[PDB]
Amino acid sequence: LAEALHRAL
Repeated sequence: LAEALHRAL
C-alpha cells in the first residue's frame, strides 16, 4: 500500500 500511494501521488 505504501508503494501504491507513492505512485498515486
